[PDB]
Amino acid sequence: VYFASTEKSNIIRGWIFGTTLDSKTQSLLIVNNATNVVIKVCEFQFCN
Amino acid sequence: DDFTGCVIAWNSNKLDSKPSGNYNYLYRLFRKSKLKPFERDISTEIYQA
Amino acid sequence: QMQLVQSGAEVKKPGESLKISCKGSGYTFSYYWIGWVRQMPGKGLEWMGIIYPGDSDTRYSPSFQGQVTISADKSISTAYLHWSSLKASDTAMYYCARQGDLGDWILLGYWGQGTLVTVSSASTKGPSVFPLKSTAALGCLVKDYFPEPVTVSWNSGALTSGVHTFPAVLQSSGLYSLSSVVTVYICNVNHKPSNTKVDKKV
Amino acid sequence: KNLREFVFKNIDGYFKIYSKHTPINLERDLPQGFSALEPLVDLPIGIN
Repeated sequence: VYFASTEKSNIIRGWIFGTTLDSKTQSLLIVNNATNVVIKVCEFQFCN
Repeated sequence: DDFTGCVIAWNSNKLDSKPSGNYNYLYRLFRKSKLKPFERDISTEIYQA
Repeated sequence: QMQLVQSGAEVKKPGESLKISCKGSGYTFSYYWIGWVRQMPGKGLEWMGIIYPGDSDTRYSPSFQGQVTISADKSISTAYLHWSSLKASDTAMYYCARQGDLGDWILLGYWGQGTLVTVSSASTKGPSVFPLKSTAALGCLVKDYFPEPVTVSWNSGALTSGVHTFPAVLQSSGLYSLSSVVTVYICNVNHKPSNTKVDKKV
Repeated sequence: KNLREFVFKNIDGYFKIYSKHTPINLERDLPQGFSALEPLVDLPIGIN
């Protein structure tokens, strides 16, 4: 999936990847901020 | 099919086996679809046959 | 029932290359990894190595690659320990262990009874026994003995109730001294390292 | 105005990320031309 954004002050701060996204299978999570980014794949129970 | 490297296999009957049964090793026997190259599926949900 | 026992205690001079054996039973001694654990007096456990009785595959600790060798005999289910060029720092309590069905192959499940090994140049000096306002209790005294594992009994083991043994005390001359009492008689002192048994009546 | 582009690809268990930013005028979004994205992060996840 090609992602593109042009919002000022980098409002977007990460992406989510997975297949079911209900803690039933390993899922990728990307978090971005002003200091350091954390990329971790886990069985997250993603919210709405 | 384009795998490049080495596969190292050796007998481990003296390490990963016990007379009472070394049941700590599991393998996936039923699944809805085949695995892609370098894919992992740790889900333990009961497969509907 | 599965049982695991080792050889008796020994005391030799540095450089005699003594040998300790272990006898197991109650299970197939071809599939369980058997090993040994060293424990010097005052410190913790120190693992030396293990051996798989099914073949000649052996593993040893990096600190015991050449200081001690481990062997086993599958035909009689007997393990052996061998040393070379003994030193003063080799005296320690050795406990055997087996794999067992509790956990993995490296986890030690069961243990033996232990074998005391003492390496010194005292040539196993012989002990001396002497008897000891009570009215009441009686006792005896053991002096002038270098080896530690000295056992004292009363009436060849017929008296067990009311019998108490106090710890040994190291004299300034380099020899130990213990004393055992009995609540009220011949006290039997058996010096196993020298096979010297002395009977004394109070 | 600054434009950010991203490409997220997952092939044979390896997750590849491409990123490159190109400042564009405030006329409109996604202008004509070409801007090749460079790879920055490559890690295997082995998940679907």
